[PDB]
Parts: sequence; structure tokens; C-alpha cells
Amino acid sequence: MLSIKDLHVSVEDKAILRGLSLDVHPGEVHAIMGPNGSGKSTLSATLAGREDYEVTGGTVEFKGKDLLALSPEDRAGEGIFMAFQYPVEIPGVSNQFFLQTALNAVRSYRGQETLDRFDFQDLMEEKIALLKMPEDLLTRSVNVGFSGGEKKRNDILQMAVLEPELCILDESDGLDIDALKVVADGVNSLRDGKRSFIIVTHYQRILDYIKPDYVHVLYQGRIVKSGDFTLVKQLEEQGYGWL
Amino acid sequence: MLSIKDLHVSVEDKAILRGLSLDVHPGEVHAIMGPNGSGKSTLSATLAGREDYEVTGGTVEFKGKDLLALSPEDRAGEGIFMAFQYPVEIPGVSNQFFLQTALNAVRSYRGQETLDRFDFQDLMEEKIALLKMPEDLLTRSVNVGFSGGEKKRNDILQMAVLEPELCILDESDDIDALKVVADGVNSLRDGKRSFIIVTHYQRILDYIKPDYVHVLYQGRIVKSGDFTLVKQLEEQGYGWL
Amino acid sequence: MLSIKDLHVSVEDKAILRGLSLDVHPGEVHAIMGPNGSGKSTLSATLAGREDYEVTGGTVEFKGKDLLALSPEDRAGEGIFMAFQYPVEIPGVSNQFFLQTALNAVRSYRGQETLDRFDFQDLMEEKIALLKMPEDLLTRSVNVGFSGGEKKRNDILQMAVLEPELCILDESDSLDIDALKVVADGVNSLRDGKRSFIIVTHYRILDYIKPDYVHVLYQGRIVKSGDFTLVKQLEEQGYGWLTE
Amino acid sequence: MLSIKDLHVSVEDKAILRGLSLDVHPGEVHAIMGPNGSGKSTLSATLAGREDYEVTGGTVEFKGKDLLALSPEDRAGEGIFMAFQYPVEIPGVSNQFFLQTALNAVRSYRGQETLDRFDFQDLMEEKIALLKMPEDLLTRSVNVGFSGGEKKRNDILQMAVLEPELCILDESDSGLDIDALKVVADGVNSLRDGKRSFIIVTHYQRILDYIKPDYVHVLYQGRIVKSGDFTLVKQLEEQGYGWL
Repeated sequence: MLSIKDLHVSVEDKAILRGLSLDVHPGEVHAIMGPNGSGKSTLSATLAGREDYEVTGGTVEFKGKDLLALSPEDRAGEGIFMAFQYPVEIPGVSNQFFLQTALNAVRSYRGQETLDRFDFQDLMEEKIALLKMPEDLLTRSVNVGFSGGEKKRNDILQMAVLEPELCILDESDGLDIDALKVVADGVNSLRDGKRSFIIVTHYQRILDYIKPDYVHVLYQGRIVKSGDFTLVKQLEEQGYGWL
Repeated sequence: MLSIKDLHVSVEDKAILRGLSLDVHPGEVHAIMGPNGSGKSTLSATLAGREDYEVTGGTVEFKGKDLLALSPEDRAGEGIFMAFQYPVEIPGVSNQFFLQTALNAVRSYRGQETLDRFDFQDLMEEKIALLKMPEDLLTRSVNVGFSGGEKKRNDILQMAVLEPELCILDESDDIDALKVVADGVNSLRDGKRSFIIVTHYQRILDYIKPDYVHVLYQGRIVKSGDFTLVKQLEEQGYGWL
Repeated sequence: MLSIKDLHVSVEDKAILRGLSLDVHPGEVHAIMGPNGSGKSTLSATLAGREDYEVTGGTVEFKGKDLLALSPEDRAGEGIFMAFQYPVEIPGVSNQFFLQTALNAVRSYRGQETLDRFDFQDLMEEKIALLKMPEDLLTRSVNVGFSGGEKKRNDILQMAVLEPELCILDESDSLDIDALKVVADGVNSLRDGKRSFIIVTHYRILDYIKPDYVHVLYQGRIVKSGDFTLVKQLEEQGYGWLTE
Repeated sequence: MLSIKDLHVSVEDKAILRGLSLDVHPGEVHAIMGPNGSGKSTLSATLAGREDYEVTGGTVEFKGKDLLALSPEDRAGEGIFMAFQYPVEIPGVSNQFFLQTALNAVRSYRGQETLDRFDFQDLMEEKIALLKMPEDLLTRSVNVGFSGGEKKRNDILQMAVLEPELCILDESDSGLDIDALKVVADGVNSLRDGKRSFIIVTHYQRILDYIKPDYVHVLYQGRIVKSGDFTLVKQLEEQGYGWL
């Protein structure tokens, strides 16, 4: 699915990623962790041309295509997904209306028939039901004490509704145990055999919440070590738990 | 069409607006100024809709109706509008699609007939022609040195298309930008539409020349008058205000 | 739910609806009004599918399907309903029999289990009880002075029993408080927040109903629209003459 | 079969029939003629009991019983028939469906065996054949040019199907097509066995020339003034009374 080789990226003329290599195939959950600023977020921000850093070298292929070629919106069409923010107070454009426009934008790109207001309503009912999500998630409002996990419920819902091939997840930002708990839960609820996930995180704890297929340790823009979901233990036993 | 009587607004239980009053009649341009933190921005957020603005007292009347009961989008429908930023980029869907949805949301509210993508496109192509802007303002991209002027360009366009009775423009954050804002407010000026511009400093008033100017200090309009007001204070040694 | 775009309708080879457009979503109650010329009535006869109106242009979609390509009975099946008059009287058979038939036709269409004489008998009791109506509505006969509200009661029991998603009522009836209030109660009694209504009325029935939207029919085309306050707005902006 | 003695009937309080007497026995066809607005039409509606009026005085016996004591429905079960309209668009209620159910309710009332959907279909085809009527008569639709006659074909078909003893046909409608008039003349001839009777009210026309009535009564001022046989019309049109 995804194959990154010798990736070199720069942000504000400064080297962040210095030759990263990483292969992701269908049905796998990869956990990437390590000391922040060492390349955990800019990596994820590169698989989606959202921000505009600069790839100095290396290659990134996605299903046999130069992913670095497409634009952020076109990578969405190809299957690469990353949670986004709903527009603010735009008359006529509710959260559900926009989610629906996003889903159809990708179906048409894919050459599929767009969903109407009703069959999309049916769809939203399913995922909200499958992910045991608050039925009024797209119009609800909550107290600051719930905001954490709330943004995340909205992120997973986008992931359920958008039928992504590979979803990038940046969980490095507050100690929210409830929020991390919704991330881990959504992913598990969304792990068939064809979808892949790249979860980036500094606070390595959600690992013991989803049981990744692979775990990679990132230091100064380079995967330094990687194994299964036991890697954490193998390290603390080999005398390298500090990593 | 707009009358604000003794408005008290708080943000996170902190008092910002302390009894502000202001009337706005058709065909007028009011400029609201004052020392940053005087709440002149919250005055605009309050008229517009919310994020955390608690109206603790007072009234706000628009076209006779009670504005505060209304949601932001519905205020748009009622005729009071503040430019919005476009949603994240999505493949094969241009911002024209949302401008179109917004226009139809307001049209439905105002009891008028919606427009299909062909009818809308014509109406939009008409405005863009009047405001003489880049025919492709909704899909193109400009260097960072052009960001700002470009945002104002889009906003002004939204005003033209949604045709609100009262426009709220908050310029508290670029000579090029001041220019399109100024020029735009002068092209949408029809004698029946009104404007409330919140500016942090006296310059774009040199491009618009308001009917009224209002100094807001400590959460209250403390001094009003015509465009000469700015000079007045400047002379009496109150240039900071 | 219901979307009508540029609808053109002819009757006696005479043009009546002329590019009428209107959307109705779940939970809404809409009112349609104007002179006896704008064919408020032919709009409702067209939605229900009365075999006598020619669609010449436009489109009608319900829950996403082309409603115009459906038979009257199948429309009720899709959830589109308008009260019907009971058949002529036949010995030994009660109107209850036909209502039971109408429900079973709609349930079959929904691929659901039809009810038997008894199960239906049960449900009808429940609806009569909850609507607080005469237990023998389907069989009793009444004095002419009552007939007016008697038909509205039957219309309402029909809606309750058939539970449509979009209710169409034609109140352009040839003015009598008794009946109107009965209608007003039924509507308010059938509002669940998900089923919608379209009320075509000649004249206060709006006052007791408080529709979420109002529309004026000017010779086959909808002019003004907006929430219930519209009727007062027009009355205050001088255009009182429109509605009535 | 039918004995009407000194019948007085008022509509909306304006005396129409004023002591009308008539006897009709098995296998006779009786044409009622006379100036419009007169008792002829109110005579047909009083027998069928449909929206019946106010019988001030007199008696009506059918097969030995007081017909005026029976509801419109029981009288249909007793054997008296007058064409009716099929219920309009009630889900799961087609014309054939309704007919079958009207027939069965009449069979039950009579204590006879009812008919299931297979046996009914056969009676149906059977009758449609007999009358040489279109086979999709109960479902087809037609242009206005054929509107008039299409209605009588439906009335003639109900008549053949319901097995009536006494058929009442009201043909006092003006502007009727010659096409329509023929389907009724033909229908009556086809169903003219030697055991059922017919009362045809048709002064508005000339279908008598087609069916040869056994009796011809001329109704005037609410009373049967003169009556004879199929030649009575030339007898009156020989002695300048044609205007009757």
C-alpha cells in the first residue's frame, strides 16, 4: 500500500526527517512513537500535503503512485485520510452536510455514484451505531471537560464515514485518558483486513489499548528500532527501555 | 435597522461590554474604534453569533425583531452578515459550491427561491464582474505576499452575493488589503445597505470616509460623531484613543 | 424528504401549476394558501396522485425516488398519504374492513406482516383511545349538523392508523369551527417530530396549528414563504390582501 | 315483486311525489317518463334508499316486505340494485376487489355461499364475456370522448355481476352520448332473462326505441298519470300529447 524510502523533509529550512523508510500494507496498525520534535508530526503532515514543508530527498509511493505528486485533496481521493475541522458558521453548511460533501467528493474522484441526503443519513446511523457514538454528535455541544474526547469522536466518525484505505492519526498533542480511549476504541472498531493506520504518539500508553501490529521508534527523523506490540517489553528487558 | 441598547457582554464570566448603545440607520457606515481590549471585537462577535459571548443584559434589535434569539446563520438570513472562511480543500469541489450553499440557505430563510448551480453561477459571475475581481477567485492561489488581500477579496465577494442589509467588517489584524476592503465597501454601498467596521487604526477611514465614528473605551461607546471626530481628538491630544 | 422542482401541471388541457418548487423535510408542517385560481388543490391532488392531472414539466422526489412514476396506492406505501372517502355502504361489511385493507396493503408494500381481523381490531381500539374519539366512529351515523367534524375525525383516524411520513390535508373546504379544531387537534396529535405535513387551506386553522412554514400560491407559482410570522409580516407591510 | 301504493315523498321540504302507485312483477321492464324536476328521479332515489329523502305517506313493498324499513344496504341484499361508484384510491381496494366484496356481502345477507378469489374471477370473465365488454374494464382508462359510455359499461357490469332481482336505472341525465345510450339498451337486453325486473327512468331520452319496455308510465306532478306499453309513445304522439 504505502512505501516510504529515504524520506528527507524540511520545515522552515531546518532538517526534521533525514532519510526515513517505512512500509505499510493493508490491514496493519503501525504505532510510531518517540521524543517529540524528532519527526513524529511532520511525517504525518507530509503524507497529506496539508502543510507545505519541503521534501529534499527520498520517495513516497502509494499503491504504485508518487503520492508526493498529488495535492492534499487528491491524496484524499486516493485513500489517504487525516481528520479535519468542520467549517465555522457557514450558512446552510452543517457538520453532516459537509461530511456528506466530503464523502461524495471522494466517491466521484473514485468514479463511484454519490450518496443522496437519505442513503447518507442511513450510513451515518450505522457508524454512529457501530461506534456507539452519541446520536447527536454532529450538532451536539459539550462542556470543556469533554472537549478532549469530543474532537476525537468526531475524528473517528469521519474515519468511519469516509471509507479510507490508510488513515493517519496524530496523537501527540493533553493527557486526555478519555480521548485516547476513544481513539484506541475507534481504530479497533475500524480494523477490517484492508485498512491500515499510522498512529503517531509521544505518550506511549494507547499502545496498551489497541495492540498495534508494528511499533516504530522515531529519533531525529529516523525509525531507530521497530518490532511487534511487545517491542516495548523486549526493550525494557534488553536494557533499552529509555528509548 | 439596528438598535443596541445598554448591551452588557461577558466572556468566560469576565465583563467586557458594559452598557454599550448604538443605532444604525440604512445607508450609513459606522466605524468603531478604541484601545485594543476595549471589547470592540467582542461587539462584532456578539452581533455576529457565538463562541462564548454571554449577553448579560440589554437589547439588540434588528429590523424590529430580537436578534439575540437567532443563530449566526439565521442572522445571515435576517440580513446581518460577517464574512466566513471557506472549509478545508476537498477534491473536485471548489469554494463556489459552498458560497452557493450559503446563498441558497439565506434565500430559503428569506422565503425566496433557491438557485441551481447554473442560476447561481450566473449571479456570481455577475457580482465578480461588478467588483471586477479575478474571474477565478474561488479556485486560484496567491503567494503568501498576496494572502490577506486575497482574504478580503473573498469576503467582499460574499457580501455582494449574499446581499445583507447590514455588513460587519472586523479589521483588527497590509496597505493592499485595506485597499480592497475600502474599495469593496464603496461598491456595495447602495444607499439602503449599512456597514459596521471595527478597525484598530484610523487609516482605512481615509479610503471610506464614514458617516459616523465611535470611540469605545472600557467596554462602552464613549464618544461619537462624524469623520471629523478623528481629527478632533487628534487635536485635543487624544490620538491614542 | 419531499422535493418539488419546477413543477408544471395541466388539468382540462388547462395550465394550472407553473414551475412550482418546494422542499419539505422531516418534522416540518407546511401550509399553502392563496385564491381558488392558484390551484392549491391541484398541487395536493398531484402529490397524492389523483388520476386526472397531467405533469408537463418538473420533478417530484420522495425520500429520493421519482414519486410521479408511482401509483396512488404505492405512494401511500412509500409514506405519502391523503385521507380517502369510505366506500358506498354494503350489507354486513363495515368501514373498519376497508381501513384494515388499506393498512394491510401499505404493510405488504413495506414487506411487513399484515394484520388479521383481530390484531387490526386491537390497534384500531388503541388509536381510538389515544385520539379520544367515539369508539364506534367507523359504524355510527350522525346528524347532519355533525357531518363536518365527522369526516375530519375519520380522516385523522386514518392518518393515525396508517401512520404516513408525509400528511396531505386539503382544507380548502367549501368555514365551520367544529371541523377546523378537530383538524387542528389531529395534526397536533400526530406531530412526532419526524413526520411532516402539508396543509392546503382556504382561510385561523393556521393559528391553532402554528406551521413551521407558510407559502402563497399565485396562479401556479409559489411567491412568498417563511415561518409562521410571515402572515403577520405581510399584514403589517400592507400586503394583508395576499392571505385569506 | 314491487308494490308501491299511494307514495308521498318530499325533498328539502318541497313535496315531489304526490300519491304515486305502481306495481312491477318479475320479468317486466318499466320506463318512467315525464317532465324534468318531476317525481321520476326522486322516485328512483327513494327506492334505492341512497341519501333517501322524507317519505310523508304511502307504502312500498318488495317481495312482500316493507322496503322503507330497510337501510340502503339491506335493500341491496334484498335484491334491489342501483349502480354505484367505486371507492377512489383506497389502498389495496381495487374495483374488482370492491365488486367481489359487494357481491359477497349480498351473498351473505342472502345466506348463499360466498365466492373466493378464483370463483369470483370466473364469474367476472363470464359476465364480461356475456356483455362483450372490454376485458380490462375494471382497470382501463379512456379519453373523454368515450367517458360517458365508459361509465354505463361499468354500471351495466355491476348489474350483471351482482345478480339483482329489481334493477333501477336513472337515465334522466341530459347531453348523454348515443354511445352511452346503446350500452344501456344492450346491457338490459343481455340481462333481460324472464325473472328480473327493471325500472328505467329516461324521459331525457329515446332508449326505449332500443329495448321495448313492457310498460311505459308517464309521471306528472309527482303522480303516474298514464301508462301503456311500448306503443304508448306514438299513441300520445298521435293525439298531440307528445309534449309529455
